[PDB]
Amino acid sequence: ERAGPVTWVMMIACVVVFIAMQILGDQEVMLWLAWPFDPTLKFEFWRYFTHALMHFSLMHILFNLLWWWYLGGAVEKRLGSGKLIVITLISALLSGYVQQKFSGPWFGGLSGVVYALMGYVWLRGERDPQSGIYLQRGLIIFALIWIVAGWFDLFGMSMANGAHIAGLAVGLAMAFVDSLN
Amino acid sequence: ERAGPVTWVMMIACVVVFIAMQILGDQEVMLWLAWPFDPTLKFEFWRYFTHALMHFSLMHILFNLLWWWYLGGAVEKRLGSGKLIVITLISALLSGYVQQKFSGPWFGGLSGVVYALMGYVWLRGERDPQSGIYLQRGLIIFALIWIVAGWFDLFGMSMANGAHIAGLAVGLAMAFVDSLN
Amino acid sequence: ERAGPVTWVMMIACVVVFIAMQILGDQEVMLWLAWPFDPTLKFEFWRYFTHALMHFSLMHILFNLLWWWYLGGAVEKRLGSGKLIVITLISALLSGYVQQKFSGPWFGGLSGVVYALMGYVWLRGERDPQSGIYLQRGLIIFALIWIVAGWFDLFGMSMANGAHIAGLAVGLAMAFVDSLN
Amino acid sequence: ERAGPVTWVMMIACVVVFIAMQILGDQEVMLWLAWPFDPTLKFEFWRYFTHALMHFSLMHILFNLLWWWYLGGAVEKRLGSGKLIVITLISALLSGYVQQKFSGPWFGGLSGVVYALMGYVWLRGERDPQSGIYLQRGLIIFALIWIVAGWFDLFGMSMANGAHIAGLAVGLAMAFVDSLN
Amino acid sequence: ERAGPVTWVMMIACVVVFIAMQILGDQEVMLWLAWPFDPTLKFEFWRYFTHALMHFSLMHILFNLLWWWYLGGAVEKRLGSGKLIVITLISALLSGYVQQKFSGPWFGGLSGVVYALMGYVWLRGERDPQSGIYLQRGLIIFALIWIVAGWFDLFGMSMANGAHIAGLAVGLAMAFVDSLN
Amino acid sequence: ERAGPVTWVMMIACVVVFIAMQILGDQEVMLWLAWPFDPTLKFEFWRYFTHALMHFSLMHILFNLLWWWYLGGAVEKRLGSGKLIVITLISALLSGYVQQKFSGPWFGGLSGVVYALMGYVWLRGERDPQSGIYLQRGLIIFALIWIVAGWFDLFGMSMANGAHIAGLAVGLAMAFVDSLN
Amino acid sequence: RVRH
Amino acid sequence: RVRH
Amino acid sequence: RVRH
Amino acid sequence: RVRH
Amino acid sequence: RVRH
Amino acid sequence: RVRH
Ligand SMILES: CCCCCCCCCO[C@@H]1O[C@H](CO)[C@@H](O)[C@H](O)[C@H]1O
Ligand SMILES: CCCCCCCCCO[C@@H]1O[C@H](CO)[C@@H](O)[C@H](O)[C@H]1O
Ligand SMILES: CCCCCCCCCO[C@@H]1O[C@H](CO)[C@@H](O)[C@H](O)[C@H]1O
Ligand SMILES: CCCCCCCCCO[C@@H]1O[C@H](CO)[C@@H](O)[C@H](O)[C@H]1O
Ligand SMILES: CCCCCCCCCO[C@@H]1O[C@H](CO)[C@@H](O)[C@H](O)[C@H]1O
Ligand SMILES: CCCCCCCCCO[C@@H]1O[C@H](CO)[C@@H](O)[C@H](O)[C@H]1O
Ligand SMILES: [Cl-]
Ligand SMILES: [Cl-]
Ligand SMILES: [Cl-]
Ligand SMILES: [Cl-]
Ligand SMILES: [Cl-]
Ligand SMILES: [Cl-]
Ligand SMILES: [Cl-]
Ligand SMILES: [Cl-]
Ligand SMILES: [Cl-]
Ligand SMILES: [Cl-]
Ligand SMILES: [Cl-]
Ligand SMILES: [Cl-]
Repeated sequence: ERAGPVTWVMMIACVVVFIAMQILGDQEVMLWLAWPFDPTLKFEFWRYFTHALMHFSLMHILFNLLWWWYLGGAVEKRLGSGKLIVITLISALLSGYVQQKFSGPWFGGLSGVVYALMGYVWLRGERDPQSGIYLQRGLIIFALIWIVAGWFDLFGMSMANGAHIAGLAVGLAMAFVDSLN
Repeated sequence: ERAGPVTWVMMIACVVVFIAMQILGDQEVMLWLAWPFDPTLKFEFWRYFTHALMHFSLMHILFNLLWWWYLGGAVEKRLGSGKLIVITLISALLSGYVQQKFSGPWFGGLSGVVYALMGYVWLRGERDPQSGIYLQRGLIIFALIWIVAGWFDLFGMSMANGAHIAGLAVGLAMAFVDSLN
Repeated sequence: ERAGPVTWVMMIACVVVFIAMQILGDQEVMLWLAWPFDPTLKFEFWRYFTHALMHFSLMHILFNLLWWWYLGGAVEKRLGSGKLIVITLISALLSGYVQQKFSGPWFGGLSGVVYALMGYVWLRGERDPQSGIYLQRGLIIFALIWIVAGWFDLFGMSMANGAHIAGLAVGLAMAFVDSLN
Repeated sequence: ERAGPVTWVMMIACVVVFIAMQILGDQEVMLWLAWPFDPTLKFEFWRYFTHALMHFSLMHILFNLLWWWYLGGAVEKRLGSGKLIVITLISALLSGYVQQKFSGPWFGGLSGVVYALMGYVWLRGERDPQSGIYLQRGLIIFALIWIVAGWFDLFGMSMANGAHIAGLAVGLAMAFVDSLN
Repeated sequence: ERAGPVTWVMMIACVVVFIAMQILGDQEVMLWLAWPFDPTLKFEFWRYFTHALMHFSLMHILFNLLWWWYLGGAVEKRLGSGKLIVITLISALLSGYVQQKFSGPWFGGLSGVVYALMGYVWLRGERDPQSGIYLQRGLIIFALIWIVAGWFDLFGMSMANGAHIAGLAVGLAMAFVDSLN
Repeated sequence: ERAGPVTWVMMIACVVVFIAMQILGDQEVMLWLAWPFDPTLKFEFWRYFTHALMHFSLMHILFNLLWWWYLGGAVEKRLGSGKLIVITLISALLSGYVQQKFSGPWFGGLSGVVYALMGYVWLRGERDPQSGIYLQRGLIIFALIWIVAGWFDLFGMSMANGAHIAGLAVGLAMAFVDSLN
Repeated sequence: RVRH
Repeated sequence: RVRH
Repeated sequence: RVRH
Repeated sequence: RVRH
Repeated sequence: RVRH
Repeated sequence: RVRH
């Protein structure tokens, strides 16, 4: 009937951050939540994850949260809250790492995690149908189009290319690991 | 299974107006349907409501009617046609009044009514769960984002700020009143 | 539960073409798949249909495939795979013919077929309710808005006007024919 | 050294109108200055001309006034203030007449007059070089591109097609008349 | 014949900063050159001025430098290099101060200085014609339109409203002071 | 006083092509004038040059021809018509060659030639002041910004990167050669 | 022009 | 809305 | 360029 | 993001 | 589609 | 400015 606690808390956290970005301004929030951009911020551990909470426009937040609501909700319903938490932390940390390596620390959004969820849900359904999870055919198409659009720069927004490839890789790797018996 | 008579007739009326605006032009329709813009039009009573029927672009009409179809349909299904009618009339009249006060008569769209419906459905579900109506969690998020986007001007269109705040207030007030036993 | 084989294969074919257009470039794919643009290509029979597979932007492909997935899926589920195939071939061929007549061969997309499906599903439901197919009320509204937007040029993209009118006509004519007992 | 009195007063009048449109709103100014849009306004004679004073965006006003400053200034300097006045009145009245005939009264801008000035200055220089006026070669090119862009809708703004063709015709006709000895 | 040393060095400094912003990224340059955004940066005195060197798009830099080249060049030619330097420092410092007060430190561009130059050149020509400087009539119009466009938000970019009003005020005040005998 | 015969004939040829592209469509003209895109077109020698004549929008043609009019006009006036012809042919041929190598044959515009002219005029003025040609200081700035904008993709249009670097190189090399005594 |  |  |  |  |  |  409805989104579980992890699915919901991420959505609420993203909205709360988005409101703060409108009231305070984007830069001021980025100072607090971006991947560490100076050696003095290296132990502010939250920053390795909170880049995923920031969004820069209406279309940016809407489409990230629409995919998260669907895929995160499915993961949480079929595999449980803890599974969603771990996929979220791994994809956020690793996608941030690769993005910062390619292009520095000034990036944000939930799409490293989303692309991990796309790969994860699709591959786990293919390799481990008895899990009870899968990516419905029609959504495979739209997930594929979303991948193509990120990769070929079709969104009309500068792309976190490193985050995208690293997230999708993570999600596939986790599905692989999880499908072994 | 399907949209009730009030939900449907509003949708059809908006499309019919939208077609007229494409064939005749927007200005010519605004002359007929806008909030009274000269003292000679003060007794043309329809004008206090028909501003809600006009839309100015594809994205404007599509997103207003998508929210109306969902929320209006829910109201009509769970609380009945008459309830939807009264929420529509009150929100249209009051949202027009506030908008014209702040910024004059040259505005349109169904979003005073929509923002009333967002507030109404959410608050009535919270305060009066036994009504059988509520705003599902995920749609709370997207309704919230829609509110933020109207308020902070994130749609890429000039905003009827007075209509928006007045509609949301109306919808909350009505839910409050309706939840008293 | 899911899209049938014809619904799916069209979606996959459009994505595969779209990927080729990003990797190879649009022009290079158009050379291969466009309506014949030189007398030397007149016997390359695929060209009378493959114009329907090409899309030129993210919004172009997304909205064409969203409507196809819904309407094509409904046709295929209620009337069968063969019916969808024949509606697709007739609408693609005839919509291409009219478009090229009005404006030459440099066009593409699935929207001749989509507008045929809109007309078809709506009219067959109206005239032949015992078919088991129909266009739900709310989707009538949005289909109508899609028609208005194509006709009055509201998409922010140059329109294949001939394809649109020819597709819708085809779909209505087929529903008419199919509703005779 | 500088723009004459007619060149200047038109520029100032357009800015003053443009400021009023920002402070009061566009619609409210259109009510006052547009071509008569109701039979009750038919004797408000200024309206047959003041449509030329209204502009709807920064790019709209900037490019109209840039061409007017150049061409109007040239006319006024070489042929005198009275000549500029008469070309302005004839082109404004006739371009408004044709535009309203094709598309109704909701239009504005100085470009009927500008396109008249393009035709006029070019043709008078060609047919009557001893006038002392002419359109320098490079500006012929850019005037030509401006004509093409109006005619083929390349400005990203809805075009007053009737005003454009009627203005250019007027300016050519006047140059013709003025070049007879 | 050509731009003096101050006019030129500002242009070169802006291009050099703009190149750095493309190679390094905007945020990284903003960290170095923005108005102090943390108490630890309060003695980094350059920051009270270097906000004027940053530009965020092609249209942003092009139009700022076009106005500076013209007006700065005129000041420098007629009143000398030192005069341009002092107008630049005062307008940059004061426009930054007001902008940060209204909206915080995340702003940039040369337009506080430019709007000071508009006011200065116009007013000094009006009050002190014997200076040898003045704003030619046609450029008064375009300067006025630039002012209106900044004030009413017509550029399609978020505006440094405080910088704009403070710069124009500064330039007028300086012209006033300079015109006293 | 005015543009020489080569400067003018290029401008006219570009407008004539641009008109043909609006009347016939862009693709149809590209078929005729693009760099050879099939081995059967390899001896159609004009194609190695006529890619320079095609432009795809108003801003594309306007800004290419504005720079050509200025720089080409200067070359032709100070160094003669033949010099302009040879710089044009070399830059068009070599810039097309490099562009097609990097990205295939579907490109157009005069900007390989323009960037050659920027490099040429600047370098020849620096190395061979006695030529009588040079790039005025202020235009150095704007030429530099144009280079940065092409290189960093700041025009809002897909860039012919190979044409740009090859043109600028050509123009510098020719100035070098021409400055030897 | 109009508020939405 | 308006023609320019 | 192309019709959609 | 930034004011211009 | 095309490079400029 | 920022990557998304
Ligand atoms: C539901 C609301 C979600 C809003 C986003 C929360 C971002 C959390 C990062 O903030 C940090 O959290 C640390 C605790 O781990 C504190 O020690 C530190 O001082 C604080 O800066
Ligand atoms: C389903 C179609 C909906 C289209 C929108 C209808 C707008 C209704 C306002 O018009 C007015 O209605 C009055 C009756 O109350 C008439 O007295 C008056 O002369 C007429 O101007
Ligand atoms: C699922 C993948 C869909 C991709 C789109 C396929 C386009 C098919 C048109 O190609 C043509 O097919 C003919 C066979 O009929 C061949 O004879 C011909 O040489 C080839 O050019
Ligand atoms: C330099 C400022 C230019 C601003 C534009 C002026 C528009 C003039 C039209 O107004 C009308 O003028 C008439 C006089 O002919 C009045 O009788 C009438 O009541 C008034 O409505
Ligand atoms: C022509 C090139 C122009 C580029 C822009 C120059 C910005 C100057 C600000 O930098 C600062 O300058 C100080 C000296 O005053 C140094 O002490 C300090 O460490 C350094 O950070
Ligand atoms: C001033 C008008 C400029 C318009 C652009 C002209 C493009 C010229 C390329 O066309 C080709 O020219 C050849 C002659 O060399 C012909 O043999 C060939 O058949 C023809 O296709
Ligand atoms: Cl939910
Ligand atoms: Cl990247
Ligand atoms: Cl429904
Ligand atoms: Cl408002
Ligand atoms: Cl499906
Ligand atoms: Cl068409
Ligand atoms: Cl002037
Ligand atoms: Cl028209
Ligand atoms: Cl200079
Ligand atoms: Cl501000
Ligand atoms: Cl010239
Ligand atoms: Cl390239």
